[PDB]
Amino acid sequence: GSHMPLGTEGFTVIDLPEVAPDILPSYDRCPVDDYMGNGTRFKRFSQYKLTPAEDDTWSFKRLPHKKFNPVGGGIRRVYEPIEVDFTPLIAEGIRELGLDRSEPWQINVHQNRTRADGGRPGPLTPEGVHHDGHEFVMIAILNKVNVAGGTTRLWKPGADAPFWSGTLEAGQAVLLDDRGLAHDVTDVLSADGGPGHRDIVIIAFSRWAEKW
Repeated sequence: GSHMPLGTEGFTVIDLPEVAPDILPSYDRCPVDDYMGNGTRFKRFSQYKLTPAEDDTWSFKRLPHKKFNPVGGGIRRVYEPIEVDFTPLIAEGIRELGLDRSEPWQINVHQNRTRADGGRPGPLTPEGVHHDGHEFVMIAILNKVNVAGGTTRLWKPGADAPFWSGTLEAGQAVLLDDRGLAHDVTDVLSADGGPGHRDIVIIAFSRWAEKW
């Protein structure tokens, strides 16, 4: 519905509050992502457990950073922790989502910089259209210097084309039903052939008990 947190279509775009002065410079100290992006992505990562507390507050706690042939399991990436405070942006997501207070939540925070340059685009979703595997996903654009591209696109499952497309700018975020909608994003491109970058933070919401 039109009054529901994600509107009629399962997503909404919002303006962000001003962020603290140490946040944008911290992107300069994000190490290169060795798992993806051919040297164009730089990333830090932190996770939080979010627990409903006194009144209508949320308590959070930041999470800490085989002898046989396994039959099943997972392979995970290892990234350095985030060094700054994105909990104000988590707070924005909590309000906008009307996050359900009946149980605690896992909050995954990806601080991502993608660099582009002449003849060297910065891929964001080389795998194409996908789900992140969470209930809700928030993508907040914090800084864009000398770039084009980076167009977020939302897809109905099974559809041949996106039903919504938007090139978010610094100061905007999109929040999306990461189950009902899939997504991809067009490459980040150098705006004038010179170096450029696009600084974002992805904040993913899943019920704690569903992942632990």
